[PDB]
Amino acid sequence: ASLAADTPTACCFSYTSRQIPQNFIADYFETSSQCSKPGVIFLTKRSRQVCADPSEEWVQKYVSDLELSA
Amino acid sequence: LAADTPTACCFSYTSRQIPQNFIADYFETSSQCSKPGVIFLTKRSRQVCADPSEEWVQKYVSDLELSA
Amino acid sequence: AADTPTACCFSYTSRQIPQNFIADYFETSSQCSKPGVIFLTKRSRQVCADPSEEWVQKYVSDLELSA
Amino acid sequence: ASLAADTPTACCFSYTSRQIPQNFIADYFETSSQCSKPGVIFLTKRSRQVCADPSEEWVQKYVSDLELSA
Amino acid sequence: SLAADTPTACCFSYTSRQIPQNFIADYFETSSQCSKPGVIFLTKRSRQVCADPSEEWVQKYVSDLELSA
Repeated sequence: ASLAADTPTACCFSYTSRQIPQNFIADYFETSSQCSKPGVIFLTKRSRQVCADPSEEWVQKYVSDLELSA
Repeated sequence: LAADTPTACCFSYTSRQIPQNFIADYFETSSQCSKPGVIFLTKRSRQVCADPSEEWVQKYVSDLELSA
Repeated sequence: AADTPTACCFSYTSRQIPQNFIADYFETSSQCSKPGVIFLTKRSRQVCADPSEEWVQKYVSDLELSA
Repeated sequence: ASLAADTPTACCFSYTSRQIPQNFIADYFETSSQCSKPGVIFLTKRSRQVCADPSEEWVQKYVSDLELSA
Repeated sequence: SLAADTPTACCFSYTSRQIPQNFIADYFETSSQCSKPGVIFLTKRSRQVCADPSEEWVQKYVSDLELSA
């Protein structure tokens, strides 16, 4: 019936300023296209969720590395 | 052998072309769905809905099928 | 295959499969409530298709006459 | 000595509901008299086996056409 | 999920002395919206201390917490 679902969605409004040490990263998630701003959510090994700017190269590198090492 | 099982449906497509080297597999969505759809499965097991009428989508599906 | 379950189709694909994806075909049992042809893709997908459609009949013929 | 052999025999319990395209047929076989139902097994060019009812007209014709074209 | 439009912890000065590592229970990176960068260390008695992210012992502590989780 409706166009969108009634479950809350994770969106990024502010990103981390500095590059996270890559050996801390456990996984990644892409934020919904519904969000006003584009965003990658990094999941650390200590299970923290950190918002990252997908326009930054280290963010793109990390995502690529996670995909190509799965 | 699953039965009375939920069906994957796409209600929106990605507007961006996914990096092809991320793709691990693909699935056509059921004709019972309102919209046509191809679900790409990344190697990190992410799932992205894509428009089957798009050329790059058709190309990715072709490459996956013909390289099996 | 003694008392094994039989594959039946309850919904067909709405889009014609590109023929160069087709690896094999399988007819469904006449015991099924609906007619059906199961196409096997080269990536080993099993897809239900409507036997009343010409392209389905054509694909099966081509698989047959090339065997 | 036994009355029957201890090798399994092909029996038709359910037939096909629709007539096979004749140009798919490669061969035919009559099912054993030991079977509960009479049956003709059509060997398809892609090595498929299809149970057909020998009472139906198209089945009888196919068999005849096969034998008379050998 | 969790509450929103909530205040954010920010550091405006760092501890001049290294914290004994066996006191450390957890660490927290301060928001990029804060005027200064910072790592908040949480002791086992829930004391909160701001530390300079550029200092070596701070980075070691953060690493040991992440890599052992």
